[PDB]
Amino acid sequence: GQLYMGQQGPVQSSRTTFGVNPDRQANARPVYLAPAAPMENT
Amino acid sequence: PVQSSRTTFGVNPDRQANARPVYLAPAAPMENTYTYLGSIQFAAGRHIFGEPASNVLPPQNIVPGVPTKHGEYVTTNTGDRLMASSTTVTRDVSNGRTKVSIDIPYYDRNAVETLKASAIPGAVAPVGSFKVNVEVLGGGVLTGTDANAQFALDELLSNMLMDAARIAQDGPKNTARLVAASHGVMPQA
Amino acid sequence: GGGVLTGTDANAQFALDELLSNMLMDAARIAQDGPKNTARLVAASHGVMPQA
Amino acid sequence: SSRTTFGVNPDRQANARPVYLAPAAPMENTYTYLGSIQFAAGRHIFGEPASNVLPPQNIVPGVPTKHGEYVTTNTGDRLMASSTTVTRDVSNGRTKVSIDIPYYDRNAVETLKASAIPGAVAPVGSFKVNVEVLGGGVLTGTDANAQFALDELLSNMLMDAARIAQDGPKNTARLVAASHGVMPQA
Amino acid sequence: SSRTTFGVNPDRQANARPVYLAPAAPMENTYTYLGSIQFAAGRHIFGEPASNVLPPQNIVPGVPTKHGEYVTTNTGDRLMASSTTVTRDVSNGRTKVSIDIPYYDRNAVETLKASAIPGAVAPVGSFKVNVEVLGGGVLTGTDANAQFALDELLSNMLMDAARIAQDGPKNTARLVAASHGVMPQA
Amino acid sequence: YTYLGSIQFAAGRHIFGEPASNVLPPQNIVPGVPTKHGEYVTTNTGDRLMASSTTVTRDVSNGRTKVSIDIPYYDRNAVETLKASAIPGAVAPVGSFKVNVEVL
Amino acid sequence: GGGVLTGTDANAQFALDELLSNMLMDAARIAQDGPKNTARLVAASHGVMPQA
Amino acid sequence: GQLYMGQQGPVQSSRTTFGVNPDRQANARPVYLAPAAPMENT
Repeated sequence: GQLYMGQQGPVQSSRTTFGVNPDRQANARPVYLAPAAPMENT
Repeated sequence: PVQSSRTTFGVNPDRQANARPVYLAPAAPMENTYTYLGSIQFAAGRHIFGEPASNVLPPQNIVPGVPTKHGEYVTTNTGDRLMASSTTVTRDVSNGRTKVSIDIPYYDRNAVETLKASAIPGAVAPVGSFKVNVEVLGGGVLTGTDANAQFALDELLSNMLMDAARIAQDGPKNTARLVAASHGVMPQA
Repeated sequence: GGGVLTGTDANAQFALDELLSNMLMDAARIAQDGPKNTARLVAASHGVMPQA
Repeated sequence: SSRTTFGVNPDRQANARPVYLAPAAPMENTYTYLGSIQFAAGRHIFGEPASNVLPPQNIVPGVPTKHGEYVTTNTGDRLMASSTTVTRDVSNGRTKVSIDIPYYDRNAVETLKASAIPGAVAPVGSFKVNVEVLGGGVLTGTDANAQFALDELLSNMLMDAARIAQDGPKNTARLVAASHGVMPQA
Repeated sequence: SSRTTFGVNPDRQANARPVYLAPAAPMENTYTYLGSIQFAAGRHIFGEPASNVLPPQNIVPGVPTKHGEYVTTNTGDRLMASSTTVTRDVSNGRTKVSIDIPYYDRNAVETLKASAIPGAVAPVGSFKVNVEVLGGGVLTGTDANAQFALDELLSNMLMDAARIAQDGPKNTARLVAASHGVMPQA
Repeated sequence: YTYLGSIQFAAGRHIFGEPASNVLPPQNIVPGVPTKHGEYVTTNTGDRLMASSTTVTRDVSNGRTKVSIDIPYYDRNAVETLKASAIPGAVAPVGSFKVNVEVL
Repeated sequence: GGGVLTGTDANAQFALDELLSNMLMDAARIAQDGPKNTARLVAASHGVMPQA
Repeated sequence: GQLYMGQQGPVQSSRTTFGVNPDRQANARPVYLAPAAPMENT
């Protein structure tokens, strides 16, 4: 890619996937279910 | 052939065409969500979020006075060792159905904080996003309905919107209600 | 609200809950935002944002 | 066709029985001990987990799976986030749990700390522990209640096997870098 | 040749460490439970061991071995003596303990008893449980004391793995004749 | 099963097995797991009988719930000839009786 | 109730009659078994037996 | 099949259909038909 100045000398900029953990947690979470639905506004 | 039927008085109605142009906001306010993000200091779990440019999102592709069936407001998110990333509010108005969607990205807090603590100059791209959709099916207005009446229908759908959002977020903040949802359980009560 | 990250603490999932609910509120406000003098929801054909 | 049998009847029951799958994996023993030694033994440095109990990664409630994983993230000073994994396989009456935890080079980590220089380090290797239960081959006569009894029988053999594996004085070498086994005299 | 290293040094310590070998194998948990159910579940009937602690069969004190076996004899009414075996393998930093106990056809056994006829019966099958510790790959810096610490770390992971394997209500199926795993809701 | 105890597990040349429990445990029903089909089963044993399972099946789907009960029976002539002759053979079931119940 | 065996006595067919009727009673009891606090028959989608 | 010990010596277990009469009686039995149907419970 593009070129910039690092302390070693002119150095090429680089884009890597190193060090990014995209692992996800399974959707296994019980959620609250309301005992009634309030439609007061409408 | 003699056939049986179930009768009520009336006639199948005459529906009005969906030819009514509607108002389009000149900017999208996101004050509630961004004040809360300031509250949690833009971090939760190993999701880290970006600071916006504005709490109110300007339009990106909406010329004024130009009819548009699809439009986007967008503001840029910046942060320490974060690659700038856009948060987006999308509005689709067509055929009597209006739909607003909000998409905000998040980054890997583990990567960001490892970079910060190690004083590494890398910038991190977003790992994912969270989205919220809202939809109003306002087609099929009856022919008799005039303009003033349609105003009333506007506010009626507005209040149904408010009720739907309240019913969605309803519940104690002590218990799980939205993210990583698997199934719903009504309390013993 | 799917796809939370692996290190998301059980406690932090509540914070994420509230974040999503605030996005909900903002979305409904953006949906109905506008003067009540002018058409905004039903029989919608297209959007027209005003010049001034 | 119905047949009278003389002698042993070896008819086995088909391995078609759903089994309970824990909603999370507790790793309390190992992580409390890791806290005990301050996450460092010799040149091995370990990361701090996000939780002592690991949530499911690819398991959904109510959906049968034959392979499932619980996972958390170890973070650390001058360390790159590395996941700790607990894998469970259930198939054909054989159920197997494996645990994998990674480690890092303490010399690199403390050399960076002491040099005050921007580097960070990735894992160097891992330690793994497997546990396996061969529960296939249940005979025809066995009903559900009896199968529960067999469940507990196997779990007790599991406990015996783990104790026999870790058995021995802590004065003396017993697991890592093992070459061969030797029994003492008297 | 001596070299200065930048970054991670992955040199591993050769797996050339003798490990303690128990003079006998305690199987107390499984045999007490077998006494609890009177050595019979469903159509599976088990034999009574000679001892709860199994003596070595092919292990001699002071002689290094990479494979060793403890064994006792199950005897029973109308049953042919059948050995119960506990096998331990130590090689290349990997140590593995396996337990094998045989069972018999209860229908044949009780049909003989009830018929008062001379027959006796041999085993029909067995149940097996394996436990495995992959302790190879110790880094260069690790000294003996640190290796003891790693010994205990692995043993704690062993305990965690056995608990995660047997985890669950005894109301419900969890090991034998397993088809797949299912997680409950809420 | 109380009635089977009444007739002493025999009628005609049908002979039945004694159950393990009057109440049948579940065989393939994990708790908290939605199941559209499930089975309770207990084992039947008897003198010179090959152990055989009696089964209660429940199917819940699309608003229709259906319970079926299946109990097996053996050839009393074979069983009693073996008993009287002191032969150690065990007999497999010759047939079964079934009762279905259904709610739409 | 088909397929009775050949040596089934005329008298024993009555005993079989009563056996089947008792299976009937057990089947209906298993069909409606459950607390009346909770849903059990109509609009049924699936079964969920409780943990405790 | 499997092997066991009989008084003759070690003997192979065997499973045979010998001595099992599965003949069935025809469904030719008139049954009682109630003169009315009581729906009292419902």
